[PDB]
Amino acid sequence: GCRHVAIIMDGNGRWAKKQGKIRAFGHKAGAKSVRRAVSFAANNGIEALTLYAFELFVWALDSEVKSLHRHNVRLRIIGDTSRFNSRLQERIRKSEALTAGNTGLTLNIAANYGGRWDIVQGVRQLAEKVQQGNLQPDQIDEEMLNQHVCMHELAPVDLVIRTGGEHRISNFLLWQIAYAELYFTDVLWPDFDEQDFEGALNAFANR
Amino acid sequence: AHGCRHVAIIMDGNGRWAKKQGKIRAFGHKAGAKSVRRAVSFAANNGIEALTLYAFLFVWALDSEVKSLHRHNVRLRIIGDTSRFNSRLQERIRKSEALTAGNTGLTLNIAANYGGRWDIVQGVRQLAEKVQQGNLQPDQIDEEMLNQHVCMHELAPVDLVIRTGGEHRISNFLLWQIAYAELYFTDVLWPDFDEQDFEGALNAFANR
Ligand SMILES: CCCCCCCCOc1ccc(C(=O)/C=C(\O)C(=O)O)cc1
Ligand SMILES: CCCCCCCCOc1ccc(C(=O)/C=C(\O)C(=O)O)cc1
Repeated sequence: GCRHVAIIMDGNGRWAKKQGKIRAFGHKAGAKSVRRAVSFAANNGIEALTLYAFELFVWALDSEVKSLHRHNVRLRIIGDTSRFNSRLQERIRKSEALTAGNTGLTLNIAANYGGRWDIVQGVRQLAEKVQQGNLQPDQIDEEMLNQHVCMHELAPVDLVIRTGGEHRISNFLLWQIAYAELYFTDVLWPDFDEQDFEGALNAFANR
Repeated sequence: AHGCRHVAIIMDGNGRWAKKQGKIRAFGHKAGAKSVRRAVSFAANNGIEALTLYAFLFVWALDSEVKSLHRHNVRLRIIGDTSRFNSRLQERIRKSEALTAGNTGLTLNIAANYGGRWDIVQGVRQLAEKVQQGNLQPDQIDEEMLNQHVCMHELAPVDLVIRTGGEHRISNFLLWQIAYAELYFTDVLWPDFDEQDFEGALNAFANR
């Protein structure tokens, strides 16, 4: 019954250091874990999967987009990409446009995202409307702010997973997690595998 | 030493506690009120600056505790949407706030008809009002600004959120305010949650 899973993918640095290796090695094992979690969600009928890594990261996704598209995956980047270079912004817009019509798993990749930023960008929009005389203070309600925060078109976030041992949201989704199950595991992101993902889905199923 | 200035607690488990012992709901609420007094005293004696309680006619007959709070030098505040509350419910709240506002010990915030989303929304409305008066430009609105308009912005940031009763969600409780907070869930039911359980959450925040 779990429709939308968000993951705070923490522990790449600590994993690398445990393996006696440099940071980049953790990243490469992190990316393999990303692919495994994406495959697992698409195989198990999850509607939306939202991943928060806790420009270089987005660039690496770029070469995977053709393969996501074949898999009927809809890709979106959420977060403030407005100071990214224009070449990268255009590559992001093209990948989103390429997959926007896909009807399988929606994969949201947070890039320079903050939950408070997300709320503020939606408040800014309402503020522009009030100034234009197009809305009244008294008309702003939860429903309306909801319509201006990221992911408002998707199933509500049902489950948030944080790997890596910390017990904090760290300014990932805030508005969107009002009623979500929160599942924290000490497993580090590169080790987080199908069995760990299923274990989290069980916690939800028990709720 | 523990390092929390501000602890918030989702106090769940009262109903389950009373059921476990074949008692009706009201006996749980009552054990739960005893557990509130205990948590309040414990916070006041362990140098916490602020304790924010979300209970998950509660507020009413609770007037009857305001004199006792005042005698413990606790500053009382109600957060939440009380604007559609009964005549004078609103007045007795205001006088309770006024009476204790000079207190210098623990600040105790009691959520009454509170939701985290509503909290953000009221702050957004204060901001929209100022835009409409021509006082505020949309592009001056940043996080620091909205932060100044949500409940409790003048108190230390929330360091730690405790939720008793075994569920692992926020259930709409502080959403903006808990962006950086430690989250601590215990299966202990609210009426059983005692000083050593509170110590255990604080020491967990200190170690983590
Ligand atoms: C740190 C960057 C991580 C980038 C990983 C992006 C997620 C890609 O996940 C995938 C998941 C599945 C597949 C996959 O199924 C590809 C195919 O089925 C195919 O090419 O025919 C390919 C990629
Ligand atoms: C009805 C909802 C919960 C009721 C408690 C509201 C807050 C009261 O906090 C208190 C904290 C400490 C004390 C206190 O010292 C009480 C006593 O010595 C006593 O009741 O005999 C009393 C109240």
